[PDB]
Amino acid sequence: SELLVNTKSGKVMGTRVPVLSSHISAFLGIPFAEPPVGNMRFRRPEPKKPWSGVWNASTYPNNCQQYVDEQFPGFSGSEMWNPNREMSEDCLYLNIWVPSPRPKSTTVMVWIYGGGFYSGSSTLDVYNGKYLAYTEEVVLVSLSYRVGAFGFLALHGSQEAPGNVGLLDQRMALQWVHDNIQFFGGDPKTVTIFGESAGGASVGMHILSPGSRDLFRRAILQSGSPNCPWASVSVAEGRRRAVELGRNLNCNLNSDEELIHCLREKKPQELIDVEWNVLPFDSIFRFSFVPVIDGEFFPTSLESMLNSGNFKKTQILLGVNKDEGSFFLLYGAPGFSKDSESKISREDFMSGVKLSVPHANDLGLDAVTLQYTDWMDDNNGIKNRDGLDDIVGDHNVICPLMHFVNKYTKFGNGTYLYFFNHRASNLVWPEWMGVIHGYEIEFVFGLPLVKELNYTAEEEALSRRIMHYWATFAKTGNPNEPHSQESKWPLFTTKEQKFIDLNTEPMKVHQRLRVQMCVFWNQFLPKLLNAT
Amino acid sequence: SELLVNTKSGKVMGTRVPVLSSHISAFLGIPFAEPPVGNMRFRRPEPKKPWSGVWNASTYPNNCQQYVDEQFPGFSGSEMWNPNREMSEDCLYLNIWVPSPRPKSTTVMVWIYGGGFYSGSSTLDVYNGKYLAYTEEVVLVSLSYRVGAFGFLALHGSQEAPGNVGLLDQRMALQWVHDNIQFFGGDPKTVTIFGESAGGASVGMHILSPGSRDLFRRAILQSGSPNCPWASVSVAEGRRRAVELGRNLNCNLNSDEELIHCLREKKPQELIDVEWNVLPFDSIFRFSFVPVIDGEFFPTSLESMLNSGNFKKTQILLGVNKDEGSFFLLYGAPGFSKDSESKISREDFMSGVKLSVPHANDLGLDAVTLQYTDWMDDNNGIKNRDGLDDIVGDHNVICPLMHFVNKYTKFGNGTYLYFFNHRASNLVWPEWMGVIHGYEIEFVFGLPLVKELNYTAEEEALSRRIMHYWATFAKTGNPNEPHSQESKWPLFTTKEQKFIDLNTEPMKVHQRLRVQMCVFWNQFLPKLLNAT
Ligand SMILES: *[C@@H]1O[C@H](CO)[C@@H](O[C@@H]2O[C@H](CO)[C@@H](O[C@@H]3O[C@H](CO)[C@@H](O)[C@H](O[C@H]4O[C@H](CO)[C@@H](O)[C@H](O)[C@@H]4O)[C@@H]3O)[C@H](O)[C@H]2NC(C)=O)[C@H](O)[C@H]1NC(C)=O
Ligand SMILES: *[C@@H]1O[C@H](CO)[C@@H](O[C@@H]2O[C@H](CO)[C@@H](O[C@@H]3O[C@H](CO)[C@@H](O)[C@H](O[C@H]4O[C@H](CO)[C@@H](O)[C@H](O)[C@@H]4O)[C@@H]3O)[C@H](O)[C@H]2NC(C)=O)[C@H](O)[C@H]1NC(C)=O
Ligand SMILES: N[C@@H](Cc1c[nH]c2ccccc12)C(=O)NCCCCCCNc1c2c(nc3cc(Cl)ccc13)CCCC2
Ligand SMILES: N[C@@H](Cc1c[nH]c2ccccc12)C(=O)NCCCCCCNc1c2c(nc3cc(Cl)ccc13)CCCC2
Ligand SMILES: *[C@@H]1O[C@H](CO[C@@H]2O[C@@H](C)[C@@H](O)[C@@H](O)[C@@H]2O)[C@@H](O)[C@H](O)[C@H]1NC(C)=O
Repeated sequence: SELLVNTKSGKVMGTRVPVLSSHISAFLGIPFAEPPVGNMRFRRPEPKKPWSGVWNASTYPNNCQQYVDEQFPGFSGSEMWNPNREMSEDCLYLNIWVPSPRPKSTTVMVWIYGGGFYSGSSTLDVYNGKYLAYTEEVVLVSLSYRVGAFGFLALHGSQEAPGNVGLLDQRMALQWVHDNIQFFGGDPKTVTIFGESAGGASVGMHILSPGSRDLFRRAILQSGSPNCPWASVSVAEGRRRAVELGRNLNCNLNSDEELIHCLREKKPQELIDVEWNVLPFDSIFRFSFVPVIDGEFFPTSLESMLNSGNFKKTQILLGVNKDEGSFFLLYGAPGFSKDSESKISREDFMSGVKLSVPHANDLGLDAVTLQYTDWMDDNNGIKNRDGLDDIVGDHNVICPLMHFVNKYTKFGNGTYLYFFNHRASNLVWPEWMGVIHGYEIEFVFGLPLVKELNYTAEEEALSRRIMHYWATFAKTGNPNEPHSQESKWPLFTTKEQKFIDLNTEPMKVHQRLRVQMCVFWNQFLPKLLNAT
Repeated sequence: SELLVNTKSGKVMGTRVPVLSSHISAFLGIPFAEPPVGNMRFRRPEPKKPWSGVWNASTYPNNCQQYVDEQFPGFSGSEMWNPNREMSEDCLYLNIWVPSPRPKSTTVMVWIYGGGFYSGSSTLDVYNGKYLAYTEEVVLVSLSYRVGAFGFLALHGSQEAPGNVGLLDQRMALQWVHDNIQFFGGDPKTVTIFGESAGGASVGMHILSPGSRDLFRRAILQSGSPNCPWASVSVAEGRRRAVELGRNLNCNLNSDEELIHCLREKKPQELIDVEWNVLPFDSIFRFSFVPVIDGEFFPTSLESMLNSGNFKKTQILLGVNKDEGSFFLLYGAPGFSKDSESKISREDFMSGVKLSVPHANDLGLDAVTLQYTDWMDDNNGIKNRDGLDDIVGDHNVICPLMHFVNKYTKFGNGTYLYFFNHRASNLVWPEWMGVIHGYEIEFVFGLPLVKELNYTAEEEALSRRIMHYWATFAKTGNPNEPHSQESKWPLFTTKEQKFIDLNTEPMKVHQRLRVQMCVFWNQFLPKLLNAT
């Protein structure tokens, strides 16, 4: 049968799924590691002990234990991101969508979910790999990994909670793909990893980590980069938070051995309930448990690694959305709300700024405010709203991504850069939020092809055009077809720094993506804070 | 006779001078103080001992001892600013242009020359008071004052060189006008002081100094303000330079009494020859001997005086030219020259910046460079040239003037603000220099009325229009005629900060003159340098 597959872990049985007047195969919830339960909460993952018999992979696995957004109960725009299955600590599985008939040795795409390292699910509707699998004849995998404290509690020195274990979950799934994807028609030497937000940063982290580089061929990074200020902490900061988490559960803090035991005794919701109370600053776009710079997974600081060329040299394709900041301002900044235009008083602007740049002193906060205020018109509430949207997006996503790109491009084998600025016609979030963190994903996964979802024709076109760039790039390391008669996404070079915007208009090429602001965030502001 | 006049100092005899198909009276070189020669070099001025007999005031007096520009020997554009009479330490005189027939009690305008407190002459062609006297039926006075070390060597504590004595020369001339101008038809209670550059700052200084406030009624400040960073130093900095000047003439530096004696023994050119070698920084738009903040002439710091309202409350009219920086860049910055377009390499830009902001550390220099560089286009030599022109103008003239205006306007009785941006059609300096420091003066003094000088008709019109604003303002404290049917120069208010541009176009009103840059120079940058 097309749906029975023998792998080095055991036989698996998939399921035939419909997709756009046709059908394909899917293998859902295949285990790649031992459950990380009990005395193994916080531990490195162990490889899954192989099974005799037939693993029923006809239905999605559990999502990992995570915080669940109840800010807009019922609202599709927010629930679409929440777990759609029972949560459990038993959650390390992957899902595979394979063309029909099964190919022999086609391109593989492995999706790594975002969600700030504290949430995410491999099983969400907007991550359904079938439209991509089917339209580009690729094998589309999506893995899962432990988020929150479960994935990222770091007590450096201990082996019981060494930190980074969620990145190790991802790595193990990548090992498994390397070792088994051929049984499904996949070419293990044309594996592309791709990801959004923390997934984007994850991908970049796998490019940096020596122990992950050999497991894949190329990378796509969407709206995330491993050097993002939210994406990692020092081992000391990790420790501080591990401990501080202890204190909120009246735990014994006298040794690592003592704390971890105490933390392992707790129910999962008891950890989720107090996870946000360990952040050292009142802040947005900061997350409690995240990768740590340990000297194991990351042998030195990211910045030193990037200067010296210590990373996988290959092709990458990456970029950003127009209004990355809006989602976090909505959820965490005073003045902003879903059902108004959220025009913003001076006073709430300055509140915004302090929240957006938490590590900054008063001189720093002034420098940021000077950069982003039109002083001819300092009480326009649209301008203050839009200016804060830009501050958050620039500081957290765009400028760090641009810094990664420029450093990568000195040593790599080709870089392709996009700026996604299309607001979907059927978006249910308000207009002021613009082109939002995460809303390119649905184009990448082909959802505008499903008539019932109410995209325009131009939007179906753009999705097809993007699915092709992604798949073609994953196949050849270039998103352009060889001699096509459409216009060419130029390569990004150190000298000229070209990129394209992705939307329904005729493709347009520009150069030096947000360079004015990024010189501020990447050169000036850091200098300013070092001196003071 | 119309040309014989009895004053409290003696009888004076003027001279009938032609002006535009008519004639008027002029009294040139009337002494207002004892020569400041010998044991009186560096001293407070003493009032001129009255004379019996008739003082021949038919010809211009000597100009004061000053440095003489030989950068462009023969070139009209530069020689027009140099002394046109024998220089001497005997130089404290004034000049008076009176309508024919002599009026009884008309408005008086007293001009104070600029030239960085180190040069200037009351007798230059471009300061000929006759066109104004005649066209607006005002009595136009122009005084003179000691520049350089002669005017400004400050050894606080000594009475032999107390500093500020050149400002005291101006004050004495103003005393004399107060006491005698009525004999010439002048109304001593409608005296307007007006000045450019250091003269502008002088005027503002007379508004601040309690001992000068009662001697005049209103003020016009052109491209200068008493808070300009070049316009004054502390008594310690004054001392340091007084001394350092000693050292360059192998003077005995053991006491004030010893140094001054030694400095009084020297010929004037011996002081001029080494005057520039005492500046503490390599710099432009900085001048060696300038007013000092002494607690006598200025009872406290300018900034504290301005916050507390300690100054003359009256009407003022003031403003700036478009390209104030260009003249100093030409004369003192590498890359810039008279006969090319002076496009400017990155490397010469950064040299520019260091020169323009001499008191600044490296973090400061970065902050300035960030503010003024288009990072999309960081090798456009026109943009780097123009950006440096703006840095110098903004930091030295515009932003300090704007800070003065906003502080004055909280406590004063009306403020009128202009932005002069007309490039004269017959300018002999190159185009890149733009609208240059000092080149509104010729409009204010009516030179575009003389056919032989080659102004267009539109330029004659603008000059008439400006002469009228100045004279009407000096007469009533408002530059507008009561019910005229031309458009009104609005008042500058704290709330709305309106100003007009002065040129050949239809008058246009705007608001918040260079406010983006001036928040940088007046708030951010000073904070930045205090913290570091
Ligand atoms: C991604 O990586 C691959 C390689 O890992 C890379 O392809 C390489 O491109 C260069 C282009 O310079 C090729 O180098 C040349 O190859 C020719 C033909 O064999 C040689 O004759 C060349 O030497 C002559 O010409 C040079 C002028 O170009 C002279 O400088 C020289 O003195 C000789 O006269 C030269 O070695 C190279 O062959 C390929 N390699 C492969 C495997 O194709 C590709 O460019 C990379 N892409 C990016 C975007 O970084
Ligand atoms: C694609 O576009 C179409 C057309 O624009 C769109 O169809 C709309 O879908 C919603 C489904 O949510 C329909 O709204 C419901 O209509 C019924 C009958 O009149 C009401 O009872 C419903 O109200 C209940 O639920 C509300 C919460 O939403 C409660 O507030 C309320 O108290 C009730 O319990 C509800 O309004 C809507 O009528 C259609 N419109 C049309 C013209 O068909 C479709 O959803 C789009 N598809 C996608 C996937 O977005
Ligand atoms: N946690 C609170 C504040 C808080 C602080 N302490 C707490 C204690 C208990 C409960 C809450 C708190 C807070 O500010 N949460 C913001 C994060 C909510 C998670 C939703 C993540 N889902 C999204 C995600 C993405 N985009 C989104 C866009 C919008 Cl418009 C909305 C949601 C998106 C893209 C990546 C995947 C997740
Ligand atoms: N003194 C040298 C450098 C120097 C340093 N050390 C020295 C030693 C000896 C000789 C020279 C030096 C220097 O940079 N000088 C610049 C000042 C020259 C004075 C001319 C002042 N005249 C002007 C003045 C004004 N505008 C001008 C516009 C232009 Cl384009 C040209 C001249 C203008 C307006 C106010 C009146 C004076
Ligand atoms: C495999 O399982 C399919 C769906 O599983 C569903 O959930 C599990 C936990 C059970 O409760 C099961 O009864 C549910 O159906 C079944 O539809 C399918 O029949 C099973 N197939 C095979 C080959 O065993």
